[PDB]
Amino acid sequence: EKRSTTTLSFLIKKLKRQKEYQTLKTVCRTCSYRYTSDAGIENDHIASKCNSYDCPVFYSRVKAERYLRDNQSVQREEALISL
Amino acid sequence: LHMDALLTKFNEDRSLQDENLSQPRTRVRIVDDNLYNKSNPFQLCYKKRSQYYHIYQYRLKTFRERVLKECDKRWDAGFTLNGQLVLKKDKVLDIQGNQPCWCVGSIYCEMKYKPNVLDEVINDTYGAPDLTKSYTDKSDEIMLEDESGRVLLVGDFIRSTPFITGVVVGILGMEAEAGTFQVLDICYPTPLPQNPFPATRGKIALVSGLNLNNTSPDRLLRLEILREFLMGRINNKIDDISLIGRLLICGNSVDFDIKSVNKDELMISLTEFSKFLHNILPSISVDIMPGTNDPSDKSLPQQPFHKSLFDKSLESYFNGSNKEILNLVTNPYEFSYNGVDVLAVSGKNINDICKYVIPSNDNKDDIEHRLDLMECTMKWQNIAPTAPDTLWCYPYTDKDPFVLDKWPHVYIVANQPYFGTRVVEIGGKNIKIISVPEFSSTGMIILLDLETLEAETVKID
Amino acid sequence: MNRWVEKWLRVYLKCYINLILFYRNVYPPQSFDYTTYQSFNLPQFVPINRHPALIDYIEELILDVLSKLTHVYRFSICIINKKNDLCIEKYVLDFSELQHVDITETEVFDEFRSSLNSLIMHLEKLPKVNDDTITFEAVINAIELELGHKLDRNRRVDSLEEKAEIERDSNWVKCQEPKIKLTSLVGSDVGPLIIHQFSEKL
Amino acid sequence: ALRSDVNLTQYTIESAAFNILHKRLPHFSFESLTNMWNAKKSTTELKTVLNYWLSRAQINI
Amino acid sequence: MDQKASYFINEKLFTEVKPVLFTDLIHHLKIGPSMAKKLMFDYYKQTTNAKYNCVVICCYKDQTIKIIHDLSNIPQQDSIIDCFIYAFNPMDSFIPYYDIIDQKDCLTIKNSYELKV
Ligand code: SF4
Repeated sequence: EKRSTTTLSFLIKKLKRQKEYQTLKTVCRTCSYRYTSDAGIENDHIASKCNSYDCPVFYSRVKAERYLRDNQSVQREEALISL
Repeated sequence: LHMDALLTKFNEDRSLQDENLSQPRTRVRIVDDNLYNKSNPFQLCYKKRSQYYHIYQYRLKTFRERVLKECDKRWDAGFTLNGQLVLKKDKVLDIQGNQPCWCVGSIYCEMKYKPNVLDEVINDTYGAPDLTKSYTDKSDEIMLEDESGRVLLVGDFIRSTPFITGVVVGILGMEAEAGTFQVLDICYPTPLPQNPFPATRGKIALVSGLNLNNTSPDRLLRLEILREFLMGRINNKIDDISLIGRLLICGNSVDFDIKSVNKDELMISLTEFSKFLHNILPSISVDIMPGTNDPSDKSLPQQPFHKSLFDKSLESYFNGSNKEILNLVTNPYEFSYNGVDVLAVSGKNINDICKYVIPSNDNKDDIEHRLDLMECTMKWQNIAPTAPDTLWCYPYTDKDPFVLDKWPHVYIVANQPYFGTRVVEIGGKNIKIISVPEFSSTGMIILLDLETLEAETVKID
Repeated sequence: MNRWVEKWLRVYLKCYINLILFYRNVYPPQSFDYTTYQSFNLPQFVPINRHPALIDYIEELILDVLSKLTHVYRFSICIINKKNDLCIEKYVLDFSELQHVDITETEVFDEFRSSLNSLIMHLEKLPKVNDDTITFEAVINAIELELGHKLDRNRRVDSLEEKAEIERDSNWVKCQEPKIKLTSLVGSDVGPLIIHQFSEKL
Repeated sequence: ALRSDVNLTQYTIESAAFNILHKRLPHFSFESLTNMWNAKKSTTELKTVLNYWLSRAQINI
Repeated sequence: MDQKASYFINEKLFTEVKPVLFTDLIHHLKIGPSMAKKLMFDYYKQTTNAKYNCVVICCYKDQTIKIIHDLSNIPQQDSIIDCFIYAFNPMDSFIPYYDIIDQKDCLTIKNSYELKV
C-alpha cells in the first residue's frame, strides 16, 4: 500500500507524456486554424484527421497516441501503490 | 512608539487565563454529507479512459432543449413587440422580414490564442510551425449558427456581454438592412433547481496555491504561520478560532515542472506538505484537492492525489475509517457542508478561458473581468466552456458531468491572481462566487461563514 | 562504514564550500540561489552556486577528498588574496579518525544543521569582503601518502575508474604548513561521523 | 517546374509550400474531404474544405 | 517557571545553534500560547548578554499578521491588537526548520472527531 519511489516515478513519466500529448494537440489545433477559422470543438475534430506525412508533428502525434493507448497495466488502481 | 514600548505594553499585561490545556476547546463540527451517499459525478475510471464529438453533440442537444424551454416560457405566443407581433423561427435562414423573430442557436466567435501561449507550445514541440502566420494570413463579429447557417449579431445589447464560442442563446432581434441580425434580448438556459438554504454554526478556511518548492524558503514560513494561526496559537481568541470547522486546500500544493524533475525533490516537497498535514490534523480537519501543477492528471476532472505521495506518519489517517478529518477529494466537487452545497474548482476552466484573446467585448485581466467570466460560466450552466483545453477524452458517456444539473450555494474558483466576491441573481436564485488568490504570493486566507455566507480575508506577511 | 557516510559527507562538504564561497564574496551573490536539492537532499536552504564550471569543480574536488578520506585527517578551504598570494582566512575542518570503518538520517541532518548554523553565525560577523580579485584555495593534511608519483609507469588506462584514479593522484602538489586568531565552532557528534570545526583569521 | 528549379525531397504541395513559402498546410485524405463536403450540418467543415482548396489554388501563384 | 525555559532557550540558542520559537516552549513545557509569549518576553528582558535577533510579529485589526523587519516604522500602531515575540534567531537569515511534532497533550483546540485506529 505504501510506495513513494517507483509509483512517483511512474506518475512523473505519465504526466510528462500527457503534457507532451496536450502540447502536440494544441499545436495541431492552432495549425488547423488556417482552414477552419474556429477555436472551439470540431476544430480539434477536424485537426485530428490531418495525415500530412510531410510534417514532423504528425509522426510524434501518432507515437504519442500509441503510447497513451498502451501500458494499461501501469495505469490502473494498482500502480505499484496497491491503491 | 518604538518596538520595545509595544512589547512592554502588550506582554507585561498578559492575561494567561483560560489556557487550561487539560480541557481544550472542541472545534465546531462541520460534516461533509457527500462523503458516503452515492455517485460522485467527477469520479472517473482512469483505466477505462475523437471522443470530443459525442460530448459536443450531447452539450448541443441539452443546451438547445433548455434554451428552447426558457424561450417558450418567456417568448410564449402572443408576446407582441411595440409595433408588431414577435414570430418564432426554427432555422436561421427563416429570419428574413420586417418583423421581430427569435431563434435558438450557438455562438461563433474568433477566440485566437495569446502570443505567450503560442511561443510556449512552439518551443515545446520540436517542429512546430510559425503558428502566428495562421492568425495573420487571414475577424471581429459575433454570429449565430443553428445547423442551417450563420447571421451577424449586430446591435448594442450583443456587445455589452461576454461570450465564448459554442454557447447557445435565445437571440430575439430584427433584420434591418442585410443578412445581419439585430439583438434586443437574450435568453439563457432555464433556471436549474437549488437546494433550500438551511436555517451553532461555524466557518471554513479556503486556501489555494501553496506552491511548496525547493527553491523558495519564504513559502514555508507563511505555511507555518498559517498552521499556528488555525490551531489558536497566534490569535489567542479561542472563542472565534474554534469556529473554523474545516480547511480546504483548493489546489497547487507543490510547484514544479514535469519537463525536468525527478522523484527526489518532489518527495522533499511532499514530505514538507506531509509534515504540515501531520502537525495540523490533530486540531482541524483538512480536505485536499488537486491543482493544475500538482502530481495529478492534467485534465480538469482530476482524481484524488493518491494514498501514497505522503509520509508514512499519516498511515493512520488513510486506513479508511478516518475520512472526516482528512479527505482526498476530486478536483471538482460539491461539498455539502451542513447543507450549504458549495461547488469548488481548482481554477483551470477560467485560466483556460483567459489564455485566449477574443477580438470582441470591447463595446483587461481585471478582477471584475474574471468575476464576470465566472458569472457567465454559472449562467451558461457549463463549468468548462472551452472543452478542448480543459476536458479530456471520455469525460462521460451520454451524461456529461460538467453540464450543471443543479446550482450550488457557493461557487469557488481558486488559483486566481486577485481576490473578489460577488453574489449574482439568476432566475430568482442567488449564487455567491468567490475568487481565491494564490497563497505563494499575497498569502491571504478566506474565511467563509455558513450562517450568512460572508467571506473575510486574513493576510499573512 | 562507507555505506551511507559517503553521501552525508558529500552533502556536508558541498554545503560547507558553498557557504564559504557565498558569505565571503568569492563569487557574485547573484549566481547563488537558496535551494534544498542539488542532486542530494540538503539539510537546510543552503545558497548553492549555479555556474556550470564551478559546480563540476566543486564536485570533483569533493570526490577527490572523499577518495583520499582514509588518509586525510584535516581539510582546509584557504581564502587567499589576489594582489598578493597570502592566506587572509582559513576554515579548517578536522577529521580526527572520523570514526570511520572499524543510522537515522534525520539525526545526521540535525547535526549538520547545527554545524552549518554555527558556521553561518560565525561568517555573518566578519567584515564585508570586496569583490574583484578575492579568491580561494584548498589544502589537505594527510597522514601517510605520496601524490604525483603514479605516472611513472605510463599507466595505460582501461576504464574510467583508473583514469579517475590517475587524474586524482596527479591533481595535488606538495606544500608546507604572526597574529593568528583561532575560533572553534560546533562540529558533528553523531556516532559514525565525529567531525570538528575551526577557523583562522588575520 | 519546382523539380527543375529547387532540389528537395518529396515535391508535394505541402512540402513545396513549407520549403519555399515557409507555410505548413494540413493534409486531409480524399475520404475526409468527401465526408466534410457531404455534411448537411457543421458549416465549419464546408468552410474548411473551401479554404483548403482556396489556399491550394492561391499557393500555386 | 522562568528557570527551565531560560535554560532551554539558552541551550537551543547557543549550544545547539537553532532558531527557537515560542511553540517550541509550548511543546517542551506543556503550557498555553499566552504563557509561552510571556516567557519569551521575560527572556527578552534581563538580557545583558544579547547575542540574538528577536523576531517580532504583531496582529492588527481586520485579521492581519505581519513580521516586523524595520522596527522603526510600524504601520497603523493604533490598529494593533497584539504584538509578541515569535522567535529568537542567532543568525541573520531566519529560515527555520519544521519537523514532526507529537501534539498529544499540548493542544488548545481539538477537532470534533477522534482518530479511529
Ligand atoms: S500535424 Fe502538422 S499538419 Fe497536421 S496539424 Fe499539426 S501541424 Fe498542421
